[PDB]
Amino acid sequence: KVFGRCELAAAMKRHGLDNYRGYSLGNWVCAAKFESNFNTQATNRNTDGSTDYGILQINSRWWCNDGRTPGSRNLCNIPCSALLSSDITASVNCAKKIVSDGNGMNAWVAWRNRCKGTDVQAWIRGCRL
Ligand SMILES: CC(=O)N[C@@H]1[C@@H](O)[C@H](O[C@@H]2O[C@H](CO)[C@@H](O[C@@H]3O[C@H](CO)[C@@H](O[C@@H]4O[C@H](CO)[C@@H](O)[C@H](O)[C@H]4NC(C)=O)[C@H](O)[C@H]3NC(C)=O)[C@H](O)[C@H]2NC(C)=O)[C@@H](CO)O[C@H]1O
Ligand SMILES: [Cl-]
Ligand SMILES: [Cl-]
Ligand SMILES: [Cl-]
Ligand SMILES: [Cl-]
Ligand code: NA
Repeated sequence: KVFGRCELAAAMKRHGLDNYRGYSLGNWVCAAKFESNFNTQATNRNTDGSTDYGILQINSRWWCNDGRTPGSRNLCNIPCSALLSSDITASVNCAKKIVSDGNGMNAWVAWRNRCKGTDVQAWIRGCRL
C-alpha cells in the first residue's frame, strides 16, 4: 500500500506515535517519506547482509527475523514480512521499541539526514487529525 501523507499521519497518530518518546508526528511522517516513500512494501538490502523492511525501513540485523541475516537479533519478535503489511500496527509497535533503545530517531538514517532539525510540522499541513 502506498499511503497518502495525511492518511499515514492519521494512522500513526491513532497508533500513538505522535510525540512518542518526544517526537512529534511530523518527524514520523518525514521519516516514512524518505525511508519508504510511504510504501508499505518497500525493502532494501544493506551491505552487512541485513534488509530494511516496510514503511519505516526496519532492519533485520536488530529488529525482525527474515531467516537470512545470520548472527542477527529479532528484538521486536516478529517476522520481517509482517512489517510489509498494509496495516502499519506491527511497524509502529516495533518503531516504538527502536526509538526507545538509546539513540532516539537517529536510528533512521534518512530522518537524521533529511528531517532532523527541519520544519517537520509541514509534513502534517492540511491534515485534519
Ligand atoms: C548503510 C546504512 O547506514 N544503512 C542503514 C541501516 O543501517 C539502517 O537500519 C538501521 O541499522 C542500524 C545499523 O545496524 C541500526 O543502528 C543500530 O541500532 C542498535 C539497536 O538500537 C544500536 O545499539 C544500541 O546502541 C545504544 C547506544 O549505544 C545502546 O544503548 C543499546 O543498548 C544498543 N542496543 C542493542 C540491542 O545492543 C546501535 O548502536 C546502532 N548502530 C548504529 C551505527 O547506529 C538501526 O537500529 C537501524 N534502524 C532501523 C530503523 O532498523 C536503515 C534504517 O532504515 O537505513 C539504512 O540506510
Ligand atoms: Cl508527500
Ligand atoms: Cl536470520
Ligand atoms: Cl539519508
Ligand atoms: Cl509535527
Ligand atoms: Na534478525
